[PDB]
Amino acid sequence: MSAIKTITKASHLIDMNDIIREGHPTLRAVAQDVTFPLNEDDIILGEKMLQFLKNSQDPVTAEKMELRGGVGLAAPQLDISKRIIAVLIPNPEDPPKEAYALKEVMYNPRIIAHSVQDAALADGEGCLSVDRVVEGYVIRHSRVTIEYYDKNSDKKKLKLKGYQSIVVQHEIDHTNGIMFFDRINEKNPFEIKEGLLLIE
Ligand SMILES: [Fe+3]
Repeated sequence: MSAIKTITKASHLIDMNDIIREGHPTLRAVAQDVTFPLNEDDIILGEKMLQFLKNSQDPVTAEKMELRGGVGLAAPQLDISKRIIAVLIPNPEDPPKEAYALKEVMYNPRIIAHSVQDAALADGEGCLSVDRVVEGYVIRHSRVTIEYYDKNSDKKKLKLKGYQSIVVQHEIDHTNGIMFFDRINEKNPFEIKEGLLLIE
C-alpha cells in the first residue's frame, strides 16, 4: 500500500523512517491539491502529523522514539504529494497558561497577501528532511495572510506575523517543491538587505 494507506493505519505512529530526506524526488514535486469534502485518509493524515509533532516535542516520547524535534511538518516530507501541512507551535515560557501559539492542520494553504517587509530567523532554519548543516538567513515575508481549509473542509483565512509566519511559509514551500536552503543567498548567506527584520 501507499505511504498514505500505511501512515493512516490506526496502529501507525509517524517516526523518522517515514520522513524522506533531501534528494528524494517527491520533495521537489509540486504537491497535489486536496479535493473537498475531505476524505477520511486526508483527515487522519493530519491528526497523525500533529501527533508526530507532539511526540517530537515531548522529551520522553522523542528520545524513546528517536525523533528530532519539530514545529511544522508537510505531507510531501512523508512521501505523500498533497497540499497538507501541520504546525504545532508552543507558546513561549516565562511556562505558559495556554500550551500552543498555533495548532492547525492546513489543507491547500496559500499566501494570498504578504508584507513588502522581509524577515528571517536570526539562527537560520532547520528541516527534518535536511541532514546537514546549512548556515544562512532564510529570507521570508515578515507577514502573510493564508487562505486554507481546515479539517472540516471550512475555508479559513489567517494573518500571521513573526515566528509563526516563518514556520507556515516553510511548510507551504514544501507543498511547492521548495526547501529552505533555496531562500539562502549562497554568495553571502548572512547578508542583511536594508529592511530585513531578524527574529531573534
Ligand atoms: Fe522542513
